[PDB]
Amino acid sequence: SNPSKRHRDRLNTELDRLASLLPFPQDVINKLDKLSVLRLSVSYLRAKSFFDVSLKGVQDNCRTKFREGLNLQEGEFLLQALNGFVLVVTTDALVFYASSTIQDYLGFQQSDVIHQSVYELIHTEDRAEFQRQLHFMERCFVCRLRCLLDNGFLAMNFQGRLKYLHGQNKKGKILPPQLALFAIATPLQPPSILEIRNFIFRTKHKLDFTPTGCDAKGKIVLGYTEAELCMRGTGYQFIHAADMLYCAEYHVRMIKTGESGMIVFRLLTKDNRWTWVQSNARLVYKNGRPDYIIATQRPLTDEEGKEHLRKRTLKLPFMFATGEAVLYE
Amino acid sequence: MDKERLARENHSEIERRRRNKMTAYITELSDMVPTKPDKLTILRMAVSHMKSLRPSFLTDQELKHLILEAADGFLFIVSCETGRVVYVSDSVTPVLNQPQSEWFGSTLYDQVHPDDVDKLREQLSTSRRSFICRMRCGEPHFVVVHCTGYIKAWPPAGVSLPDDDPEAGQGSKFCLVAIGRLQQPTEFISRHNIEGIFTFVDHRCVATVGYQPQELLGKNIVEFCHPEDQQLLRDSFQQVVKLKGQVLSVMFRFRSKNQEWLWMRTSSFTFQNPYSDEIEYIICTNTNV
DNA sequence: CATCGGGCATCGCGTGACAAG
DNA sequence: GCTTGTCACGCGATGCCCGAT
Ligand SMILES: CC(C)c1c(O)cc(/C=C/c2ccccc2)cc1O
Repeated sequence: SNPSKRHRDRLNTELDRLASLLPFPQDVINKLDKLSVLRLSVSYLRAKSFFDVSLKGVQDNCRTKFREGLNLQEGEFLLQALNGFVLVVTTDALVFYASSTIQDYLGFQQSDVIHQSVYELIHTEDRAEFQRQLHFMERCFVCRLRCLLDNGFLAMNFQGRLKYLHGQNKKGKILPPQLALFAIATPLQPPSILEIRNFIFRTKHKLDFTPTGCDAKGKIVLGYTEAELCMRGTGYQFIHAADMLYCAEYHVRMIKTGESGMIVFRLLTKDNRWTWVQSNARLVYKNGRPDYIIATQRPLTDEEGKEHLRKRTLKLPFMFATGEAVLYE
Repeated sequence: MDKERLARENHSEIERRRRNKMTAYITELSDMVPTKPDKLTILRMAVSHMKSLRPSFLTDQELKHLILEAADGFLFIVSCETGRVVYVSDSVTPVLNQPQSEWFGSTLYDQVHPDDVDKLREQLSTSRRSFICRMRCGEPHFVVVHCTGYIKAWPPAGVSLPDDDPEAGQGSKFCLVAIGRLQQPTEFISRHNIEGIFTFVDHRCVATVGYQPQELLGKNIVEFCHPEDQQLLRDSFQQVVKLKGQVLSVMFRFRSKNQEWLWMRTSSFTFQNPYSDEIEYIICTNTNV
């Protein structure tokens, strides 16, 4: 018995009824605090109010029941195909919505991000750029957001648009809708292969460096099988353009002495990626005359490949060229 | 100042602004439900409205709505076993100007450019996938499409597969579930076969011709050259082979990605295999004028 | 038609218990 | 063994309601 105690008991029982109705699993609801309960219910109301204005499957001439089952999860399928997460943010930099997959990419559970300031997730060095993006209306940019999986940040491509967020019922002593960013955030993409595993691999070549054999680890690293490896030309068809002259010099060194010497260069994999290698080419002889080459390579990382490149002995044209390549039969 | 009091006053402010956030949220709920009342009235009206509105935060179609509003695209679920179109969303009509009639009963290979039909194969053999191709649409019209997606075990959990369904006898083991969406005076080096096909493209090409390296590789250089400059550029490419190791310079205009003509000076020379002295490729240094 | 004191309900404030990290 | 934060609670200052003026 106590007046204000019973008043706050009424407040708490209404807060309990509000928490019981949130569209989250009960294991997520039970670990919620009252402030987050109110915040999440506000978020749910604002979302449903916007969808009441903006929204509303298989055309009924292709209709099968398996197709209808798939259509009823079309949304989740699109979400899984994003390789990222959806982000809807308001002019006040409030996370109007974030998809659950944010937990898969940044570690932040969706329950804790909605109706919170998006800058809490964004690098201080990038909040200015993000706010510049928040204010002719399609958007394509990059930003580094907090990464709890690293525990640590992650650079993400944002692709989206600015559309009027209806049904927000903003006021002043009634307001029009303002532009909210509807965007998809995806990770960044690299272009070179680095082996995680020492993965020494040997391959045999003709005297013009045309490949004829390759061991297991070579297949594991370069992506080709034996046949496709040999039917693509000589070895120079796989070498990065910024390296072809160095390998040619070391090939003439091997021709004249039998040994290449430790050389470092890049090779084109089956998926058209560049992998660093430190290699050595030795000549086997038959009846005292050259027969074939046995080139053994160690997979290198880009951090040490670039280090070998900057401490380059000889210098030749195209030394610092960067580019992509292809390879046919 | 004093330890305990600094902590105490900051706790004071923390609780004060906790109450502030609480009240602010309750007035947001007041703005957000049908129908000045006190906070308990607001909470009761809010719980009644939320019960009228009612597990995921959004329904499936709200999630799809957000995705497609953000970055367009259309969902297609094909099989890796044959590329058979198991599913395609309705959003394929605003993306490719094609009905769902055209993709169902087909395979992904029938819907893309023929020259891409093999690249497609490399993306379906045996988690994530990210490629680009050319999809169909009074003669044939192809459009560049960036697809991204993943490989999923078929059939999906929770989707019933009835006995009389056409999928019953399919029995695919894996599927590509993907979304497909539409869409400076320097010099860059390049390598070509003796026919003139880009096989290595310097990244500086975007600064000189505006194309991405992928937009150039695989195509012949003459394809980007003015119809008049073509026989001259071809003669240059053929005479660079006869004069191996010698430099051949030739000026011609190159259609930029903005479809402008840019005058360029290309200097070409062969690459000699140090053993056989045979031509490996042609090195060009394409420079803007 | 107000105005006025009862008693309970709202409401904001500061502090202590307690616990997750 | 300290930090940050949640929750309850004691406590008055007004608030609402309403017979009684
Ligand atoms: C088969 C292919 C991927 C390949 C290889 O397996 C080794 C080499 C190495 C060549 C070389 C050249 C000079 C000196 C030492 C090695 C080049 C290739 O294209």
